[PDB]
Amino acid sequence: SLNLTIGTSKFNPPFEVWSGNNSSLYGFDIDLMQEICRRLHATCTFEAYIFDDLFPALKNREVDLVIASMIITDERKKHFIFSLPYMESNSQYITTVDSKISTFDDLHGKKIGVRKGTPYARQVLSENRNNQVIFYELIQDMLLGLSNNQVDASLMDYEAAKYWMASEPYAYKLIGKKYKLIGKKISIGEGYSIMANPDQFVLIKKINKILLEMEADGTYLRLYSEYF
Amino acid sequence: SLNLTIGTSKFNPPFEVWSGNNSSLYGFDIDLMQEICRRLHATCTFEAYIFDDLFPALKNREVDLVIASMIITDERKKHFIFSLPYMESNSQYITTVDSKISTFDDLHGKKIGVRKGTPYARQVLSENRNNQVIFYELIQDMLLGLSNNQVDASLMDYEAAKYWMASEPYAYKLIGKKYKLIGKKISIGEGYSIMANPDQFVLIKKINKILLEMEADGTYLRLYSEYF
Amino acid sequence: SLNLTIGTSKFNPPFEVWSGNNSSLYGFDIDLMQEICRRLHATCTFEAYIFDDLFPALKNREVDLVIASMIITDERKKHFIFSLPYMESNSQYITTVDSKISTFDDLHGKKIGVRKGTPYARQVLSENRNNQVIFYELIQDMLLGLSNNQVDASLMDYEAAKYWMASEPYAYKLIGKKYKLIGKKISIGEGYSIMANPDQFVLIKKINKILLEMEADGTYLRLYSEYF
Amino acid sequence: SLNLTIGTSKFNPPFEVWSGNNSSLYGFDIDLMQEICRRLHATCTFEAYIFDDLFPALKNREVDLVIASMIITDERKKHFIFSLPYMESNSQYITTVDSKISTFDDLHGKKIGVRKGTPYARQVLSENRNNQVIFYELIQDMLLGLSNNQVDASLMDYEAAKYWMASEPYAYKLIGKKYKLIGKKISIGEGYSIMANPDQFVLIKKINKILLEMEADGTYLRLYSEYF
Repeated sequence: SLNLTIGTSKFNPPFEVWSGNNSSLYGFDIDLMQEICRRLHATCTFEAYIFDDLFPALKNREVDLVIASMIITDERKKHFIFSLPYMESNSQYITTVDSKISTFDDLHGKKIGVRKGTPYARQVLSENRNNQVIFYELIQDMLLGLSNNQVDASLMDYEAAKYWMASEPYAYKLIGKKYKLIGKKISIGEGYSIMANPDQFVLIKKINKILLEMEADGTYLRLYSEYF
Repeated sequence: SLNLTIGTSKFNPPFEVWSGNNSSLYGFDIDLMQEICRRLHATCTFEAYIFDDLFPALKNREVDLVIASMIITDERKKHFIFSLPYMESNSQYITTVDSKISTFDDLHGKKIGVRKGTPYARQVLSENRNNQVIFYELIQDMLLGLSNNQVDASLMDYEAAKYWMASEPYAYKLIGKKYKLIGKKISIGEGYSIMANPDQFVLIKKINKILLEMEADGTYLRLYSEYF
Repeated sequence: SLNLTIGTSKFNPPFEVWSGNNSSLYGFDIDLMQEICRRLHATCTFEAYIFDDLFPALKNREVDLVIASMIITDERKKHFIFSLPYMESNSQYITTVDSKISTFDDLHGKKIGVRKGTPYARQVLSENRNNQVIFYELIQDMLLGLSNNQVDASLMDYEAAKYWMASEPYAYKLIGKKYKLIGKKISIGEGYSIMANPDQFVLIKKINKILLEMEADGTYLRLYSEYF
Repeated sequence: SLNLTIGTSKFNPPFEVWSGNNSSLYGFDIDLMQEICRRLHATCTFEAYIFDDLFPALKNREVDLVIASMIITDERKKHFIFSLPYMESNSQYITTVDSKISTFDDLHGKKIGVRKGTPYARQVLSENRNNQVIFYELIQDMLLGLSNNQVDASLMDYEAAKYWMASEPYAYKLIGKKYKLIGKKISIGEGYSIMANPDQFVLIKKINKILLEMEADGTYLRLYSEYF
């Protein structure tokens, strides 16, 4: 009588990564949601979907809530409600180290990879720098496309971009990095938040109070600092 | 060009206190607003108002924003917009230490002092315990009335009630104890927040990112712990 | 499992105030000792004495330690040992605002109130200004003595004098003030410290390490800033 | 004008590191002494010495003061005086990562390397584990001796041991570390302090006031948190 089912994406470190249904997930979103549920006195069970499928999954009540670096945007608020944001949302351009692109200005006329379902395609085109957007359903496909030079660069979450540049290869310190960031991070949307259906305002309100109490007792800061 | 005129109340410790000009304004709301403006790279100038006068003042654009333990409520959302809450909002019943009222259960058929402009008169009525609401424009007048039995008890901000519980004026250890809390704190509204007119959504969105940034680097926790 | 009984004075804000046997005592000395015992993993029990009675109390082993704005002086080192100082020690001359004494230079041939037991009687005499020391067992009386024709001024702890000049009533500007400081603060002794009997060197060394740890992690600065 | 010559060691990161003659000196001790000298209104000139050479140097008045992770002990206090300690003193056993030693019990009957001049040889023998103490004049010679299996382990300052493993080497993403710590840190002495000849008590007392002042205004904490 107090168990929640949370939908999260399958792969977008450091927010969350799914390693099979018979193994626990890990990442910042996982740990945050986990903590919020214990404060709600409710057990927590996660359900991983491909990012873009999260929207219909929530609408069909397959899950009670969704947390997957979900950026609060006006377009999404037309069908869903959000909790207080738990983190500022910024995008970041990333490309391979062997790329001639080195400045935010060199992105002109380039093909940009984007994760299907995010507001990033819109961000790229709104810049009006003659760019073409390639939609990728999985982050793995997008990074593969980048490696295969199918796209010149990719616009993804800032913390996700930083993760990759410091994670691939393992010893980039000795062998050198595979990725490099282009330009500074870009403010987009109104923060990452927990999403729900409009009629779940009672649950969202309880989660907001919990988020405020976590920011007040240091729990939020401790977790946030461990990751970022 | 970035100068902000902020309206706050004249007396409601620990949120803000206007002693005239011997130190101007001091309190949690003051420090928080100043930090926010510092990060916005804007000059901050405060204008102190009797709580009640803050609403028409903002509606008349006499100030750009208002911060004064302002609770997000559906009623106020009808004519104003709010930034992300910076603290959980809770009300608290208080009375004279030597009052026949001993527990929360004794709060029926009584006169309750309330600060005019807050959602507390509505809170008292909603609890429907045949209590009469007496409106006080100033906190000091509500406290004086409580002592002189004009009212049987008062409903105010939790942190404010705690403040009066730890000083009145100095060492209230001369027969009695002055004030005493009745019942546990009560959840009301959706948190304390910075208020503005609906058409100031751009400025509210900047402040929201600042709050998230302050929460991420420890600045928020530091200030919060300093006071509560 | 140390279990300590700490002697402190009855009244000397902002160091300690024993507001009767109601809500115990509070102040910088109280908060400091509390935190030290917590880190020492030792239970902490306070026993309030008239300042001058602390010396014989400690010597007679009535208390284990003494914290009461106790200045490290060569005189006292003859019968007691001290922990590392937790703050610099300074004295300050004070009088009523309506006093004719305007400058430090006016303090000659006057009756100077001094808290019995402190090194201040010695300081007044050392300055060789033909002043007469008038002993006061209690601080309150010393303060009253500045208005009942008992003394022309008093020499007390800087922070204490500063406290009294900055207090009375609740907003000393809309109604006024009553006490004023004469001259700049005077360096005296080698700091305020926790005092013990000579054979308690083991306990004092444990305390010194805790003080260093508090200063290293920010705990000391936070407490110090909160009061001064 | 007022000129002070300060003796410090040649190499013991993070306390101090001397890169050469026309080379600058850096480290926590360096920064702390320079700040103290500014506050004393004294010029600050460092002279680097092999650690053990500092004692005769100070005694022969070659320098006015000595700052070099110098620990306050009963033995040294008999011939020198110390300022208030600026940090807690702790030692730490360290050995090669491949060493069979892994706990305190494993240290029984081993050769322990110690920096000549420190109280570490005395500490080793006081722990009675039947160890042979090998004296090293320089930290680099000691660590080399350890790597050359001339000693089975080494006892040194805690923060230095900590440094040797967060920097050995600098291309160890997975190459692993060259050392490992044996046991937890051990409390030794009464803290790191500035040393002087017994007749220099006036200067030491001025320094003590300056340390207290640095701790009160945040200067100390700022500098400390930068290294530790």
